[PDB]
Amino acid sequence: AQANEDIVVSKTSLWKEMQYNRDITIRFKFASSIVK
Amino acid sequence: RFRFRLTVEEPSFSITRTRVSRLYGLPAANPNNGKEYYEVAGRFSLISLVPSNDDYQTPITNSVTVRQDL
Amino acid sequence: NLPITGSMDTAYANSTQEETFLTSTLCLYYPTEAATEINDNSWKDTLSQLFLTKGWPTGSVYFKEYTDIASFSVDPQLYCDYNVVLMKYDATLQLDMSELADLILNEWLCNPMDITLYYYQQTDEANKWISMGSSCTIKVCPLNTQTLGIGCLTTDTATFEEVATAEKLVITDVVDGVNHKLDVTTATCTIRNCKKLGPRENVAVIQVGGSDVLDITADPTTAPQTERMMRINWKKWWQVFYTVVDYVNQIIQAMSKRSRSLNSAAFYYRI
Amino acid sequence: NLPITGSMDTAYANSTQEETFLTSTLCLYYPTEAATEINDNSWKDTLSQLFLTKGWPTGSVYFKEYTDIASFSVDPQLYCDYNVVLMKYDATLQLDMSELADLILNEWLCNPMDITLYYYQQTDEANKWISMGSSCTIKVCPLNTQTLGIGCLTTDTATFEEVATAEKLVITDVVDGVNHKLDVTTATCTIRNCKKLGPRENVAVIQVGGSDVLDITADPTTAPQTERMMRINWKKWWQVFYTVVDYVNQIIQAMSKRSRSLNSAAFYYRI
Ligand SMILES: *[C@@H]1O[C@H](CO)[C@@H](O)[C@H](O)[C@H]1NC(C)=O
Ligand SMILES: *[C@@H]1O[C@H](CO)[C@@H](O)[C@H](O)[C@H]1NC(C)=O
Ligand SMILES: [Ca+2]
Ligand SMILES: [Ca+2]
Ligand SMILES: [Ca+2]
Ligand SMILES: [Ca+2]
Ligand SMILES: [Ca+2]
Ligand SMILES: [Ca+2]
Ligand SMILES: [Ca+2]
Ligand SMILES: [Ca+2]
Repeated sequence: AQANEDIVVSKTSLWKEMQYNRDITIRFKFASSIVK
Repeated sequence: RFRFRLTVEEPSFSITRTRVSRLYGLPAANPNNGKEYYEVAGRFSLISLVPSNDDYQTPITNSVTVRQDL
Repeated sequence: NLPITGSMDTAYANSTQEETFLTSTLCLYYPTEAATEINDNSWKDTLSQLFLTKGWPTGSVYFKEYTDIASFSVDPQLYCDYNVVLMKYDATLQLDMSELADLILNEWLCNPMDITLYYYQQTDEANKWISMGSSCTIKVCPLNTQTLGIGCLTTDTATFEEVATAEKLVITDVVDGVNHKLDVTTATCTIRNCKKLGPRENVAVIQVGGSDVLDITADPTTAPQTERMMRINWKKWWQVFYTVVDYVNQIIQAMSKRSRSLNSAAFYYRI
Repeated sequence: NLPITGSMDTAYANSTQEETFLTSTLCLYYPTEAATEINDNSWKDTLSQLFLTKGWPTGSVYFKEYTDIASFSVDPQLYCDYNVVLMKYDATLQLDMSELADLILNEWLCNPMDITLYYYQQTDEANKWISMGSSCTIKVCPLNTQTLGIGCLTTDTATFEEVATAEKLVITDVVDGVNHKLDVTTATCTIRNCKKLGPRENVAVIQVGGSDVLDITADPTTAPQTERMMRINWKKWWQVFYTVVDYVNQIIQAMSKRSRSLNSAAFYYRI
């Protein structure tokens, strides 16, 4: 297994099911609205 | 979309030189506290129904002209 | 390897003890406190001469010193054709000494474990994770089919399950067939995925004092004491070395040549 | 050593080169200037990877560095199963090159000499006096049948005849059957009475640049130039090492296992 695998759980001619497992670094921020 | 519940910590927001203090929560005045970002480590596992060929592309960019009345 | 057919009527050959003593080397590993208590700069030469009285050629017996069990356990390098480790007993280190024995009384086929990129599992009972270094703090987080964690969060190392802290050597055994996220101090520790192939015949461990506490098998139902695990009560280190010298033939009889074809990089002291 | 009877129709076995590389090891000896010119902190690693492409498993090839021929000549220890010594050619050090090649390309049986107490003589052509150390200065006073010096005075060491001065290694060959009084700087160099048993088939010497000047036999009438004494032209050391790696098959082909049993326990690498 891996921290960033790309597994296949089903596949057809035009479509497939991809199981993505990934580690992420979510960097978010706040926005303040000021009305005076 | 990651959803977060909230638990107020020891620091208390208050307006100095004003009659408001000892109030718990997080105001909208300066939530970032001068930080360029808040960083949280996550991991996600999901199963997505995707076209078999890894060459298709859903549109990503946009040209937005909404709220013309506004 | 080929079949070997032998007749039960074949005559015994003469004693080969003298020939093997003449054509082999002996390595003795002792703690530094032994040298401290002995307090003599020529004791190596004296023991060499006594071994010569026993039969070993001058210079075939090599004396190696280690600070303690914990320090010795960091990638021990056994050189001679026959290795004897005088291991001091401590009631607080019963596991550690056992671990050391489990590392030097058995052959191990090891490969690297780059845990930052892969999640690892133990396929069978022979598979273990041997971690060695100055400080080995190993935390484990068993994962599920979606690789997320059971009773643990892959991201938060705090919630991980603690299996080792501040260790020079640790043998980790987790439940087989389950993928685990591993958090180890890679700066001061190297962890290897290892399979035990079998006993290592050229290494004997003499426990100086204490009782029988060694358990070189992770299985709780077995605590087998092989002939290579000796135990002697002691009060002076000179007596310990004298009994090692006098019964050297008995000690070597309990040992055999390594017989394994290796692929690793370790020096040896051979004649 | 029993007679071996063989039939001239026995089928050839397959190539043992692959298994030999998997079960043997190669020590490559180079001068300091080689690493100085290469100017890389991982040239050993890339050379090992290239050797692996050539067949040798990782950790099998060892790289040993020596300051120069003179320094390397002081008791050289050869560890690996196969040894290749890259010896740079200096037109002013032909005899030193020959002495080093004689020492490491041949097998010697040596015993200590007490030049202070007893006189010494060389029994036959295979008998020499090899003196090595930080600085070897050897003077010789041949004696007559009445143990009186010839052209020299036993009491006065100034009248002695100088055969070595400040050498780090020198092979002294005096007239056989004559007893000599030896004046040697025993405080800085040791002289040993040695006999040449035969060739060391696991040591090849590659002479980098120059001409064929090596002479590993004291006989004036022979300059063998055996198959284990190669010579190459060079301008850059990287090309030299690439040539060594690419043709390691031929180099090992020119060498055979040592095959000599040693009564001395020394440090070696053996996989
Ligand atoms: C074995 O021991 C016997 C009894 O001392 C002796 O006669 C014989 O020569 C020895 N060697 C062999 C090879 O049998
Ligand atoms: C030897 O080489 C032959 C021909 O290349 C091959 O068929 C055979 O398997 C090899 N090994 C043995 C043990 O014959
Ligand atoms: Ca431990
Ligand atoms: Ca937990
Ligand atoms: Ca297990
Ligand atoms: Ca057990
Ligand atoms: Ca010289
Ligand atoms: Ca003279
Ligand atoms: Ca001579
Ligand atoms: Ca010659």
